[PDB]
Amino acid sequence: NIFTPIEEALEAYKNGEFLIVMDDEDRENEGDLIMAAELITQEKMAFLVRYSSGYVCVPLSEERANQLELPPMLAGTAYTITCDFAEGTTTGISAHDRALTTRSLANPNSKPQDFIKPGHILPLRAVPGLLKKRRGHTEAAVQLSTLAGLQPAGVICELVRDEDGLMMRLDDCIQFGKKHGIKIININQLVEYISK
Amino acid sequence: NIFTPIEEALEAYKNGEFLIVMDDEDRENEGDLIMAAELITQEKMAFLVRYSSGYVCVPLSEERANQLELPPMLAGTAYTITCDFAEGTTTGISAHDRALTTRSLANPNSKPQDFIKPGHILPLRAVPGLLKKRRGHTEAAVQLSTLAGLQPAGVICELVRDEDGLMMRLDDCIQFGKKHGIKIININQLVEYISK
Repeated sequence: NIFTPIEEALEAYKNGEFLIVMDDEDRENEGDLIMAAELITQEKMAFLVRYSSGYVCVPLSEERANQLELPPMLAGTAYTITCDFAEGTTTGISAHDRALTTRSLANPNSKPQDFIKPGHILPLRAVPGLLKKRRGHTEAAVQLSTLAGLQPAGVICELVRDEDGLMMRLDDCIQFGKKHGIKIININQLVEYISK
Repeated sequence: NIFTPIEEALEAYKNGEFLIVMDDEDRENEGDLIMAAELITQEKMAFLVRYSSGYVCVPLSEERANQLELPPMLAGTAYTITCDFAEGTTTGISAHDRALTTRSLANPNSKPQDFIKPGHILPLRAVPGLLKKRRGHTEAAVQLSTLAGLQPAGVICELVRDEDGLMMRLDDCIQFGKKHGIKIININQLVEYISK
């Protein structure tokens, strides 16, 4: 009565909707908004920023980050050097620009030279094996995209309360989901699905 | 009747108030919130994140950044490797943690090993000579703190509209300033003060 069945959630994700993702069923878990990187529009990015910490990250597989030449920032942490898609952006931080950069990181035709580093988007490297190897939200994002038949790339950010800036716990996430019509799932629930 | 005189603005800044900073008087400029890094509280950081892009940066002098061992992210906005103050933080992204990290970057007693890298705060390296060398908002932040007799460190973020996520131009900044009782100034105005 709280979490959406994985198959229904994947269809929403495939259709470009956000999903509120918790670690498991615990009431104290803090929720993050996650959606397909290739489908995030200017409006959807504006929505993500409006209700989150604004530290917008783009989970990518290690293989993809390597192809785009996005090495770890230091030669859930595991950050790579930041970046902005060159053509089509100006300040890089605008909703339009961050959305464009995010979609570009997912686009198979994108090339390393297409990006400016540093930038305003924080790509994240998901470990091989995804959720079966590490139950991080980074792995969850790439796992969702993969299950949805999309490019192995997602975009995420922490939900925050407008009243005091505190991260949204389960109760507040449930409220947020009903108000905005966003389905909620948890990683434990997702791991069980992919495992059996 | 729009921009506050620099001396009055400095007193507000000195008292821990935010300042809305524009490049010059042009109505098309986008405004950023800037305040002293050492005075940013949990509440003020929550406020900053609530009305901004959330890509919160912490301008520091190149000399201070070197002392804290925060080298440029890559070897233009001079981003350093990101960081989180270790003791007292958990997720690093919370308003409490980001404010603590920001105050710590300003604290002259802080040491290189006190921070974890990468992190959730984006330090920026202000060029020597500040606004007399480069008119960036980074230099402006450090210049404001210096003129206020505070540590050469500031914290900034871009104001964004709640309706569509577009950055606030002058008109919206004036409305924002009056609604929250925040003074507005511009760089050209500041350079003139420090000159002559």
